[PDB]
Amino acid sequence: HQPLIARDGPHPIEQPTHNYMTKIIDRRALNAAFSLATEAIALLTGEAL
Amino acid sequence: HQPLIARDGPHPIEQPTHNYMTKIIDRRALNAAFSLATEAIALLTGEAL
Repeated sequence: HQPLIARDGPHPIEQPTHNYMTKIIDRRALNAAFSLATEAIALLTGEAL
Repeated sequence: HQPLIARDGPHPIEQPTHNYMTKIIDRRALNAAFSLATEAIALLTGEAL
């Protein structure tokens, strides 16, 4: 919204205004890795015990 | 009003003076708009209830 002040003519008579806005959500993401080895898989399983 | 001092010669003898003043009141005017809409008349009236 906007407030006003009153004046004398011959200014044209100014009106009360309004302003309306919408904003769009912008979207981002993250990344990370974890990598294992070949033999570290089997040691959790049991295939190399 | 004006106060005085007394003098000697050859300065001339001064008199008490007076002043009277009138001042015309300046005058202005203000303006501010309001404007409604077409539908909002029928909402406040009862024609769209």
